[PDB]
Amino acid sequence: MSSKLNETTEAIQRELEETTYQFKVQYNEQPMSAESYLAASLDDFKHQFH
Amino acid sequence: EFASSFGRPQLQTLLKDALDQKVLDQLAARYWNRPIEDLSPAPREPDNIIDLPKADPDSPYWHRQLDTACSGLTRLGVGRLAATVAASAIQQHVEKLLDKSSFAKHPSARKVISDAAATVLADRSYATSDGIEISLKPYKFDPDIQPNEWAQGREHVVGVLQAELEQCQAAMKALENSVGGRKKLKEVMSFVDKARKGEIIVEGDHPSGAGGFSAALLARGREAVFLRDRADILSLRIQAAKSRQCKTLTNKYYCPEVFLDAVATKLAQTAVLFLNVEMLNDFYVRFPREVEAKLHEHMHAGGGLEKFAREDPKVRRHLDLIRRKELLETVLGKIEELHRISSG
Amino acid sequence: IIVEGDHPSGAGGFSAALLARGREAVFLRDRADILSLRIQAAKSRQCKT
Repeated sequence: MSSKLNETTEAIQRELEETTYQFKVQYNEQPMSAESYLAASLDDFKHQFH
Repeated sequence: EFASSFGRPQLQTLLKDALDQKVLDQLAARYWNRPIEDLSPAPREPDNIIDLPKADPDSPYWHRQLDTACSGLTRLGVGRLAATVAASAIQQHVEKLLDKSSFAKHPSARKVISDAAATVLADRSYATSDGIEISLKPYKFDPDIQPNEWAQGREHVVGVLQAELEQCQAAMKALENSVGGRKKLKEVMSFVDKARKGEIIVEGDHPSGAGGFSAALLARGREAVFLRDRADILSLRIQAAKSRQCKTLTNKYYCPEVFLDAVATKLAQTAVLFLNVEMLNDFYVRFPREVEAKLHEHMHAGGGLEKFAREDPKVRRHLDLIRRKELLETVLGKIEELHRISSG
Repeated sequence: IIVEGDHPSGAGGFSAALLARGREAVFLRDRADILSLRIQAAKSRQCKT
């Protein structure tokens, strides 16, 4: 397991470095909670209706 | 003299060129035709470029089309493209200056210099790229074009689109001569065109031979008709780009070409500011010091200073003459010491 | 030249069936040519006797 530790570890880093650059190209890494989305939509619907 | 000559406008043109290559990739992959297959085509048909000038200004389709194009072009590694391109360029202009330099002979030493410039550029590459990405952040969100730049983007777009036009025409001519007689590729174009309309239908039971034409001859003909329809779309988008309606910017979603070129140019230039300060300047300060240290390390650790002299013919003759003169002087000095001994 | 017979359908470069249908065409050509020659040759005066 220890001997496989160095190879497995880098390979996780590889998958992560990829994910991070996909966060960078898609969405420009801007953070997002579901709440931050629902809040923005709800504040738009409340201005529209009133 | 070269560093007083290079400056900033050159990084201007080089970046701006690269970013043109980038605009063509975006404009095709979002707006124009694609490769061709056998089964007859889609209409498409809300996505026909031909009716763009007479399309509703509040079309959701075109709106999303230009917006995703621009967002994409900006959220590209423009920092790394800048850092590398200016890298190849500074490297290039260094390698050429060596060519004209006193260092044309002596390949060891020339390579030491060139690798020295390379290592300094490699060093500054990342911080230049980052800083460029942070400097471009504000134009990533709202790259607002001014009318003056929009005029600039129009004149540039006319040159870049027509050039791409000639490059489509040439790839064509190379397809023709590849396939054989131009008339044959006109025959396989007619088979592809007929299959693209309603005139003839082929079912796909034998994917080895369809019509009298090989499986690759047919692939090559599909690519041929593609090039041609792309050539037709380009010439039209050139005409509509010259059109009176594109004069103003206010119809930006009507003329994506000039828009995207303006964005490319503005980014190109602000990138070019930071890149001129950080990378280039760092290069001009660090490079002489690195040249000195690696030459000093090569010549003294390698003992190749003497070989450095041997490499040039003229100076080698110069140094060769002096040795015999030496050996004869030392001999006459031993003779003198003797004569001294034998007279008092 | 010598050709390969890779694409035997009709309508396209040079098909294997197009090629074959050429082969029979040239034949019907030469057989025609020799036929009308031989018609001339049977109509000559050298064939009268």
